Order: sequence, then C-alpha cells, then structure tokens
Amino acid sequence: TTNNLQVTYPAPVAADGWEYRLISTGLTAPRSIVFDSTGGLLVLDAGVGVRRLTLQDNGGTCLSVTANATLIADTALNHGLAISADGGTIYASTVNDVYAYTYNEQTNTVDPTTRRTVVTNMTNTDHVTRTLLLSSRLPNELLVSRGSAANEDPQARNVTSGHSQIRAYDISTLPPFDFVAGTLIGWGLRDSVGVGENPTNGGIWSVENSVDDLTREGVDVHQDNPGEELNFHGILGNTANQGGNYGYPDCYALWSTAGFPDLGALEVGDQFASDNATAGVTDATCNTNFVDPRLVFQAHVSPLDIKFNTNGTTAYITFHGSTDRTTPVGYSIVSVAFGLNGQPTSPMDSTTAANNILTSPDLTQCPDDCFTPVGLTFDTIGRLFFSSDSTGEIFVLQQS
Ligand SMILES: *[C@@H]1O[C@H](CO)[C@@H](O[C@@H]2O[C@H](CO)[C@@H](O[C@@H]3O[C@H](CO)[C@@H](O)[C@H](O)[C@@H]3O)[C@H](O)[C@H]2NC(C)=O)[C@H](O)[C@H]1NC(C)=O
Ligand SMILES: *[C@@H]1O[C@H](CO)[C@@H](O[C@@H]2O[C@H](CO)[C@@H](O)[C@H](O)[C@H]2NC(C)=O)[C@H](O)[C@H]1NC(C)=O
Ligand SMILES: *[C@@H]1O[C@H](CO)[C@@H](O)[C@H](O)[C@H]1NC(C)=O
Ligand SMILES: *[C@@H]1O[C@H](CO)[C@@H](O)[C@H](O)[C@H]1NC(C)=O
Ligand SMILES: *[C@@H]1O[C@H](CO)[C@@H](O)[C@H](O)[C@H]1NC(C)=O
Ligand SMILES: [Ca+2]
Repeated sequence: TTNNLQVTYPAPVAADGWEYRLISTGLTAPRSIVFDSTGGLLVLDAGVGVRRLTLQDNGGTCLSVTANATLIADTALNHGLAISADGGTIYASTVNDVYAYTYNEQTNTVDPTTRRTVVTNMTNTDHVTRTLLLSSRLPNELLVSRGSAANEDPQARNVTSGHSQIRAYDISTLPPFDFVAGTLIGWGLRDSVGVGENPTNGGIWSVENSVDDLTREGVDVHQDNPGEELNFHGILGNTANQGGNYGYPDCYALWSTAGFPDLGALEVGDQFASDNATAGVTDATCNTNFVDPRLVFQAHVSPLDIKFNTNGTTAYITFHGSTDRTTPVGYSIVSVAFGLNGQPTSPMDSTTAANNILTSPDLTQCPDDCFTPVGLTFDTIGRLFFSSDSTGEIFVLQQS
C-alpha cells in the first residue's frame, strides 16, 4: 500500500480465516457506501454529502486511497445512498427527501442542476435516517426505510403517517412520489435501518433497532430485552409475506426468557404485548395480528446494514453497538447462514444465529475505544467493505 493506516483503539479481532485492513481515515461520519462503475467508492459522509474515493488495488486487502473528491456537497444528507445498475444515477436522502442526481462517469462529476426529487414528505423527529436500496432482481424498484419520531411513537399505529415503515417505488414511471404512495413493504418497524435483497430468490430482509427502556409488567427488563430482529418481507412484485405490521409500538420480540415476568408459553423469537400497548392489545393479539421476526439477536446490538454474498449462502450484518447497557454489546460484524429456500438455517428461537466475523477485543471499552460499523458493500470480486461512522474509517474485509 501507498499509506500504512493504523487504528487508534484496540484493534478489531478477525475470526479464523478472515483478514482486514483499514483503508481510509479522517472521514467525518461515513454511513452508506457503494461502488461506482469506475472502481471508485462512493461514501455518504453524513453532514458533508457524497464523497468518491479513488483506490489503488494491489489485490486481497492491499488497497490504498489515492484521492478523494466531494461529488455532492449537501450537509442535510445523513445516511442513505444508492447507485443505478448502469451507473448513471445516484440516489441520496435527507430526513425529508430522496434525491436523484445524474452521475457522469466520464468526468466523475455530478452537476447540481441535474437534481430531481423522487420521494418527499418524509420528515420527522428522532429517527432521521432514510435508508435507500435499489433491487437487483427488479432494478427499477427503489426501497426506502423510515424510523419513529420518538422511542414509542403513537403515529406508528397509523399507517398513513408513514412512520416506522419501508416503502417501494417504481422509479421508471417517474413531481415526486409522496412517501405513503409507495408499495408498503412493512410497517410497525421502529427503525429498520438495514434493508437487503437475497439473491437466492429476491427475498427482502430488514434488521430492526427495537425499543429502549423496555418495561414488562412494570418491571425493568431493558438489559436483555427486547431482541433486535431479522424481519422477512417477501419478494418484490408479489404480496405474499409483505406489507404486514411487524409489532411496533404494540408488540416486541423476546430475546432472554430468564427473569421475564409472565412468560407463559412464550419462546425466543415470539412477540409479546408492550406494557404500553394500545387499550385492548394482549399477547394473543401480538401472536395473531402482527408479523413475528424470523431471527432475533442480542438486545441493543443496534444493526444498521445487511448484505448478502453473490451465492446467497450468507448475510453479513453490522452491529453498531449498544449505548444503554451496563456491559456494552455489538461493536462487530456478524454473518448469518442462509439456505437454498433463501431463509436462515437457524430456527427463529436460536440465540446463536449471529456468527462473529470481526469483534471488539474488549466490550468494556466501547463505544469510546471501539469501531462502530454502519455501512456495508461488496465489490465485484466479493471483497467486503464497511464504514465506521464514529471513527471516520473505511475497512476492507475478506477471507484469507
Ligand atoms: C412504557 O411507558 C412508560 C411511561 O412512559 C415508560 O416508563 C419510563 O421508564 C423509565 C425507566 O427506564 C423512566 O425513567 C426513569 O424515571 C425515574 C423517575 O421515576 C428516574 O429517577 C430515572 O433515572 C429514569 O429517568 C421513565 O421516567 C418512565 N417514563 C415516564 C413515567 O414518563 C416505559 O419505559 C415504557 N415501556 C416500554 C418502552 O416497554
Ligand atoms: C482528501 O484529500 C485531501 C487533499 O489531499 C486530504 O487533505 C490533506 O489531508 C492531510 C491529513 O493528514 C493534511 O496534512 C493535508 O494538509 C491535507 N491537504 C489539504 C489540501 O487539505 C484529505 O486527508 C483527504 N481525505 C480523505 C478522507 O482521504
Ligand atoms: C393518520 O395519519 C394521517 C397522517 O397524515 C392523518 O391525516 C390522520 O388524521 C391520522 N390519524 C388517524 C387515522 O387516526
Ligand atoms: C406532501 O404532503 C402534503 C400534505 O401535507 C401535500 O400538500 C403535498 O402535495 C405532498 N407532496 C407531494 C409531492 O406529494
Ligand atoms: C457461496 O459463497 C461462499 C464464498 O465464495 C462459499 O464459501 C460457498 O461455498 C458458496 N456456495 C455455493 C453453493 O457455491
Ligand atoms: Ca417486531
């Protein structure tokens, strides 16, 4: 490599058979990342806009950033970033709007005047990120995620508010869509920041940042509950397993049974009534009217992205890390094994489905001396790249 970048905190530990390298540093707050057609890495640097890193590639993890330009300067862009399959359009989001920009791959420039607003009316308080995903199987379909306005948001009970949900938009048909004009992929999703497509079948998957301060029969159980969730939303362009309500704010998934008041026949993975559920809602109601997660993960690990490998055998998820637990959790990259039907190989009650790929050597140091993984992407040869927003870093990760 050109440069020898090193981390400034006790370094991530790779599982056996993996290796990594830090390749960019001094970014402000890097969120979503994607490759352009010319081998450049586009970085949604929150509060700055979209930056393009030029990389030199000597094979394996031997990559070096040789240059960087700001393609789009806009301080409102806070997370979401996508690029068309032909490479000629960039989509990026603010709290309120999803913009499309023409991207000139001959120059590697974007003319600001080319900006059009494709989706709008998304603004709300608290969860302000708007994850963008373009389908591979249906390349005209743009998915957009949008969280709650508060930890327990009552407007998430009203589907027309557009809070706590994922929408799909046919961009080929485009005066922006209104947020709630899109096909409904899911609602009752508090903050499903990570959304991905499994190539095995085009199955749509999201990962949930579930509720804080969880009380159960008035007892505080927030330390180990509720679960973070892997949720399944069917395939794009069909309604099976899609558009349902995944619980929030009425129902939450169970991670840890021990010391859980009013367990009943509840198992790991099953949802239960929130103490603050609307008048009438019970556990049976959670069981019959709301869509359960397909897997759960350790409470508060805070997943932010999910990406599958070319073959669909494995998904990789970023765990950005807990902020409210006495002993912190997350601060890792994990993988989840998937089968031929495009479902996880683990049962929905498993507590061991997340396999560690890259971890913080000592959780007691986090957040302050730990990476906080956010964005993931694959290059053309299957190498995995990821962002760490709080340390201003980009890493490459691969099997050795
Ligand atoms: C259901 O709704 C209730 C009511 O909003 C939520 O209760 C909140 O629980 C937290 C405990 O984590 C309370 O915070 C604490 O308040 C006391 C004062 O009594 C203070 O000494 C503590 O340091 C802490 O700030 C919070 O006040 C309470 N909120 C209220 C009464 O407004 C509960 O978390 C919700 N249940 C869920 C999300 O499962
Ligand atoms: C993007 O490019 C700029 C231009 O080279 C880099 O800015 C230099 O950064 C180093 C940081 O150690 C300074 O010593 C130089 O003075 C900077 N030069 C200028 C002209 O500002 C910047 O580091 C690059 N950023 C990333 C994230 O790669
Ligand atoms: C539902 O959502 C829309 C939000 O725009 C609003 O017009 C309506 O009054 C809301 N409340 C309901 C149906 O309870
Ligand atoms: C946003 O919603 C408001 C209603 O509050 C409406 O005036 C406006 O037409 C919407 N914008 C678009 C582009 O749909
Ligand atoms: C798919 O991807 C991974 C990485 O190449 C590999 O370990 C796995 O064996 C592959 N599966 C199939 C069915 O080819
Ligand atoms: Ca749920």
